[PDB]
Amino acid sequence: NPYERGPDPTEDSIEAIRGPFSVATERVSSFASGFGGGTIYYPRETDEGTFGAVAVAPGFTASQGSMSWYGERVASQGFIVFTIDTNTRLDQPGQRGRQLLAALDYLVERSDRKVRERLDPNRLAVMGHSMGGGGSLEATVMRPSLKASIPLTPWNLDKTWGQVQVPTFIIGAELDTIAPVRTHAKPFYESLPSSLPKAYMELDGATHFAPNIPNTTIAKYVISWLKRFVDEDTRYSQFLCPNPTDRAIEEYRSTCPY
Repeated sequence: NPYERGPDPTEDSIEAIRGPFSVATERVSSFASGFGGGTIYYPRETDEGTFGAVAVAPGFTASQGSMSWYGERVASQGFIVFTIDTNTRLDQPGQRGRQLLAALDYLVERSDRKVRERLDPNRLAVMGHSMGGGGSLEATVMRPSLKASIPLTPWNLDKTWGQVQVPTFIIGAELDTIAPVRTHAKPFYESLPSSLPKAYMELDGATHFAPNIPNTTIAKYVISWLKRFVDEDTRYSQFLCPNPTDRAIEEYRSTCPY
């Protein structure tokens, strides 16, 4: 597999705060007109080849909604990670879908050579929080060529996602009152085709902003999902299938084995 990067993984390596790659950053004032800016995190080491990328959207203007902590922690595992600033307000999940794709298109078409020369533009993913998570779903319908989608405590009034063709990992928060798993995350998950590689992980005792605080249970499976699908890296299948049983997990659902 020519997309494999980094040492063979372990339970410890996917839980690591700091992965095997060193990380540099590129600040972007505006990645698309009207859509605001963000921070690009990327692996510095180039001897293993280029990397896939994930755009990461918030769902609030409040600092509580920041997605910054995903940046170094995921990039250091071998990804270009574009965290989208909270400043620009978006009130619809579809807009978040468009914003996610605009951030990816910046990486592919407009980025500085330090980023462009490290990027495989064929291997892109989306991830987002709240309406940004609804946006992750939206983006996969807008662009079926995406390799992976991770809706975090997602919010969307549209409950049907049977046309999604992108491997999708939904993370829910048991006690969430803003995007309750009963009416958002779980219906979204169950509507995804049984033929799609998909998973649902619910965090025991967690509330809506759980994804905005460093969380090892979130990180280890976000990393594993991106590895398995952005890099086609079956070294990471072991962590995804059969269903994880981490103590922090209230429930896990999947279409394992993939």
